[PDB]
Amino acid sequence: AKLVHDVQKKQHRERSQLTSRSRYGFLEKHKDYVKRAQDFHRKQSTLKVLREKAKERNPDEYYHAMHS
Amino acid sequence: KKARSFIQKVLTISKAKDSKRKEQKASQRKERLKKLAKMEEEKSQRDKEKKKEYFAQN
Amino acid sequence: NPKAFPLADAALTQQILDVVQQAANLRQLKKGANEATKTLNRGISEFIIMAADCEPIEILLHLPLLCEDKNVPYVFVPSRVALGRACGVSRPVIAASITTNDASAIKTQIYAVKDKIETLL
Amino acid sequence: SPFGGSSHAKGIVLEKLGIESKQPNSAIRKCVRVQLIKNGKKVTAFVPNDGCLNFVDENDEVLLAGFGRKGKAKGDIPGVRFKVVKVSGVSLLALWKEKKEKPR
Amino acid sequence: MNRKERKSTILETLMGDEASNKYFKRKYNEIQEKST
Amino acid sequence: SKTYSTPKRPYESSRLDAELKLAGEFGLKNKKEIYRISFQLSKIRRAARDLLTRDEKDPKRLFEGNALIRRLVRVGVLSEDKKKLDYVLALKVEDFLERRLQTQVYKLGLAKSVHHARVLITQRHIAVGKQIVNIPSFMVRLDSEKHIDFAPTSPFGGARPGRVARRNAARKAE
Amino acid sequence: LTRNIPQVSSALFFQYNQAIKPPYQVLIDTNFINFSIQKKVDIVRGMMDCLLAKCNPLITDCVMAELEKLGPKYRIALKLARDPRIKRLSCSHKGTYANDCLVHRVLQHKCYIVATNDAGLKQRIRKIPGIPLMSVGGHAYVIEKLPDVF
Amino acid sequence: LTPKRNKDNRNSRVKKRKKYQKAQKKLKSVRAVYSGGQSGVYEGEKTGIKKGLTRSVKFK
Amino acid sequence: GARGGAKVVIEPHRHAGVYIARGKEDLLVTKNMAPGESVYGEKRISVEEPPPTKVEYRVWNPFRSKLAAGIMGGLDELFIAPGKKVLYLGAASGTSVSHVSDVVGPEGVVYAVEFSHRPGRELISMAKKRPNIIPIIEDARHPQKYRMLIGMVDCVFADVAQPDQARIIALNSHMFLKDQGGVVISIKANCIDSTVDAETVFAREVQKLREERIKPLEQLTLEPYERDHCIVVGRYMRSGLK
RNA sequence: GCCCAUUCGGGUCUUGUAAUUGGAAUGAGUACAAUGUAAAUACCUUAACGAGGAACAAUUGGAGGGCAAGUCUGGUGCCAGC
Ligand SMILES: [Zn+2]
Repeated sequence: AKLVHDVQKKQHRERSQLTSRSRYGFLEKHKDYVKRAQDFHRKQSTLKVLREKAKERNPDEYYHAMHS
Repeated sequence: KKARSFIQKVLTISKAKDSKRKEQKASQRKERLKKLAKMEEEKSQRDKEKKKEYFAQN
Repeated sequence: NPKAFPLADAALTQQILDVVQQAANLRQLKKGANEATKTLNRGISEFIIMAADCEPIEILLHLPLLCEDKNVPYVFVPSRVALGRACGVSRPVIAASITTNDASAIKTQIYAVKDKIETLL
Repeated sequence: SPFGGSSHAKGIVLEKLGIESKQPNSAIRKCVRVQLIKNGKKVTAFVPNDGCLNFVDENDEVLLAGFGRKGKAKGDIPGVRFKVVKVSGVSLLALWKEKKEKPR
Repeated sequence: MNRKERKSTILETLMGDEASNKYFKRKYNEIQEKST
Repeated sequence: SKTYSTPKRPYESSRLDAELKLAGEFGLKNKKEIYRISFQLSKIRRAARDLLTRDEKDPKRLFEGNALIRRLVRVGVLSEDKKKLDYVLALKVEDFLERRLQTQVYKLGLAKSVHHARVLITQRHIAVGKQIVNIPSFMVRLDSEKHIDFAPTSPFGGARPGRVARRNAARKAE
Repeated sequence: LTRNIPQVSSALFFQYNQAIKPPYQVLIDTNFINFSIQKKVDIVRGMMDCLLAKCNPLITDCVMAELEKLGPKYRIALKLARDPRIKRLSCSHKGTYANDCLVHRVLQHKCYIVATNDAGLKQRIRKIPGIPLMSVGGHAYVIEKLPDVF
Repeated sequence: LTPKRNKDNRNSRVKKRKKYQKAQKKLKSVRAVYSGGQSGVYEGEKTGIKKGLTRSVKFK
Repeated sequence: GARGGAKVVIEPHRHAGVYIARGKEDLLVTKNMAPGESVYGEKRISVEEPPPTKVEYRVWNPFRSKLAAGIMGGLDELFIAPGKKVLYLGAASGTSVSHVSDVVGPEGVVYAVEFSHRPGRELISMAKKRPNIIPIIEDARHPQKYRMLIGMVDCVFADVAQPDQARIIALNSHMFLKDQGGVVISIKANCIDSTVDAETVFAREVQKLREERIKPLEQLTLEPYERDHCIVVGRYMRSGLK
C-alpha cells in the first residue's frame, strides 16, 4: 500500500451458479479452470511420452527378470 | 480390536497433522523466497549504482 | 569445637537481623524451620539463619547438611527471641530464610550481608 | 536551488498531460504541464494518484515541489523532477484524503 | 498411579483415562468428515 | 534548557533493541525518557572523566569528586562501599534509572506490576512521607526510600472509598 | 551423527548484548595500533575519550607475533604495544593470522569489543551479530554498534 | 478515509508493552532462558531430548 | 506426567553409559550400580531380564545435578566413558557422584573429594554402598596431602565454589591427570565474581585454563536448567599445545 | 498451533482467539464554594456529578498482500504486464 484507500481495495465477492441450471451445478471459475487444464496437459504429456516409447519399442530387449 | 482401532486412530491423526504442518511451512517458505527476491533486487541495484559512482571520479 | 560453629558476634548480628526485618516488610522472608528447609530444598534461598539457643539444638542443626550441600550461606544468631523480634512476629522464630528475588530493593544489603558471612565462614 | 533559491514555486497548469493513456495510474498519465511563474517557463510536474489527478483542471495556480526518487521503479519515466504538493491554496494530499475542500 | 490403573503397556494406559478418549473421538471424527 | 539529546544515530538495530528492552522492562512511555536519563548520565560521567584525567591531590579533584560522589550517593545509584571516583566512570544507565519512583514502588511492593505502579502513582496515591507525588520520573533519594506509602487522602490508604465504590454501594443498596 | 549448531549465547538479547558492562575489554590489533600512531592519538586516554568508561585493552599472542613480524618500521608500535597497562591473552591455534584469530575469539565469547581498522575484519565483525567494533577516525576513535555510546 | 488504526497503537506505553512481552516470548525460540527452574516435582524434561545434536560452541 | 507405573522404553544415547528413557515425555537415565535403593530420592526405572533377573535404573534430575544439564543441552564429547577413572573436585554429596559412578561402571573408579565435614559423612555413608568410588574428605586446594591414595586419573570434573577455580583445577590436574586427558569444569559466575557479568568471567576463566596448559574445546551454558553457570570441557595437552 | 534462522534445521501451550466476565482506582471535564488577584482567568485546593466500544472516539507515516461472470495492453492457446 503506497497511495490507495481501503475502499479502493475492498473485496469483490463472486457470483453463484444460477438456480435455472442447478441440476449440474457448481459454476466453475478461473482458478478451477487452470487447476483442470494444467492437470490435463500433464496427463497428455505423460501419455505422449509412453506413446513415443511404444513407437520406439526396440523389440529385442531382454533382462533376467523376464522369465515369469 | 481395541488396540488396533486405537493405533489406526493415532496414525490417521498424526499423518494429517504433519501434512498440514508441512504445507504451512511450504506456504511461508514461498513468502520468505519473495522477501529474499526483493532484498537481492534492491541490493543489486544499489551495488550497480555504487560501482559507477566509484568510476565517476574519472 | 561446638555444634553451632559459625556463631556471629554483635555487630554482624545487628546488621543481619535488620536485613531480616527489611525482608519481612518486603515479603521476601520465610519464617520457621520446616518452611526454611522447604525453601532450601526448593532452591530459592539467599541465605539462612538459625538460633543457637533453642532448647533442643538439633531441630535446626538439621539445616547445615542441606545448606552447605546446596551451597548457600548459613549463620547462627545467639537469641531466638531477638530473631523473633527481628522477623516481626509474636512467637520466637528460630530459623529464618531469605528467598531469592531480583525484584527486591534490599539486594545490595543482602549481598553485603552474604559477602560478610562468607568471609566469616 | 533547482529554481533559483526557493524550495517551492507557484505555477499555472497548461493541460493534463496524457489523458489518453489507457493504463490507469501510469507515469504518462500522471503528468501536467506547469507554467512556472518565477521565470515564466514550462515544466512537467508529476501529480501522485491519478484518482486525485482530476482535482487540477486548468490554471489552478498550483504549487510545485521536487520529487526525489528513493530507489528505482518499474515503469516510472525519468525527466519529471517536480511533484504537486499544493493546489489553489490547499494541499492535495488533504484533498485526496478528503479532509478539506478545493476552493474556486 | 493407582494399582487398578497400572496397565501392562502405555497403549492400555492411554486408553484407561477419559480426556484423551474424548479428544481422540472428536478429532478422528472431524478428520473422517474432512476426508469425505 | 534542552535536557534530552538525540543520540549519535537514532535508526539502528542495537539501539532499537536497547530501547525495546529498557522500555518494556522498566515500563516507560517513549524514547525521550531513556534519552533524558542517558543524557544526564553522559553529562555527569563526562564531567567525571576530566576529574580523572587531572592528577590526584589537586583540591579541585579532591572536593569536586567528593561533591560528585556525595550527590550520587544521595540519589542512591552508588553503593556505600565504592566511594571513589572511577566507579562513577563505571556507572550504567540501568541502576541510574532504577531509582525512579515507578520502579521503586514496584520494588517496594504494593503495586503487583510496574505498569500498575505507574498508573496508580499518576492516579495520585503514593506520597513520600507527606508530599503526594503524581509524577513517575522522580529519582527518589536514598534517605526517603522507606517513606513510600499510600497517601492518607486516597482510598488505598485510609480515606473515604472512591466514587466507583460508593456509587456501586448506592445502586447496589437500592 | 553429531551436528553442532551453537546456541545464541544467553547473555545476548536479539541484538542488544547486555553483557557489555561499562568496564570494557577491548581487543587491540595490528593496523589499529599503526593507524593510532599515524593519527597521533593515544591508546588508553583515546579509548577513554571515545567511550567515557574505563577500558582494559588486550592483545593476543597472534597479534603480538604479527607486530613483531612486520619488521622495523613499526618499532614504535611494538614499544607502544608492550605497555604494562594492557593485559595479554594467550592463543592456542595454528597459523598466526590476526583476522580469524580475532573473529573466532570474539564469536565464541560475545563480551569483547573489537578495536580494528581493516576492511575484511570490519566486514566479518559487523556481519556477525551484536559485538561492537571501534576504529580510528580523524583525530579520535569511533564506535560502530555500542548501544550506549554516550 | 483512513486505514483502521489500533487500540494498541493509541497509548504509547501500551504499545511499548505489547511489543516487549511478545519479544519476551520470542526469545524462548532462539535461546532457552531461565524460567524459575524445577517448579513441581521432576516430571521429566517434557518436550524431547535428541541424541544427534550438540548446542555447544567449540574452540575452533 | 511421568508418574509411578508407566512403561518407558530405554534407548541408548551417544555418551555410552547414559540412556534416554523415552515415554510420553522423555527422561535421562543411568544404569544403577547398587540396585534397590535410591540415594537422594530420585525415581527409578526397573526393567526385567531373562533364572529371572531384575536390574534398575535411576533418573538424572538436571535441576539438582550439574553435568546432567550439560548432557541434556548436548555436549560433543565428555570423557566420562564406561571404563575411565574420574576425579570429582567438589563432590557435594551422593546427588551427582552416584550418577557419575554408575556412568563409570564396575571397573573404573571415581575419586570424589570434598572439603566440608557433614557432607563428608553423608558421602561416606553413601560410599559404603557402591564400591567403585573413593571418598576423600580433604581440601581440593591441597593435592599434595591426598596424593598418597589416588593415582593417574583419566578425567577430572570440577564443581568447587571458590574464586581460585583455575588454580584448584590446575594443581589437581598437574598432580594427577594424565596427558591427553579430559577436564570438565563447571564455573558459577555469580559465585566466583559478582561485579562483572557472565561472559566476561567465563572468558577470564577459560583464558586462565589455556594459560595453565589445558586446551579448552567446548563451552556450554546450560541456561534452561541453572542460571549463568557454564560447562567448559578441555583436554590436558602438555605436549604439542598448538 | 506458535515463533526463530541464506533451506532442508531449532525451540516451545509456560500460545492465540473469545464483550462468556468481574469489580476496584481515576482525572479530561463539570461544578457548588474557598483560594489567588488592583478585580478577574489559570494553577494549587474541593464538596456533588463525571467510564466501558472506558463512543469521555491519537494521530502521522511506511511495507506488503488477496478478491470479479469487470476493464485495458502485448503473444509462440490455458500466458505475461499495467
Ligand atoms: Zn592467536
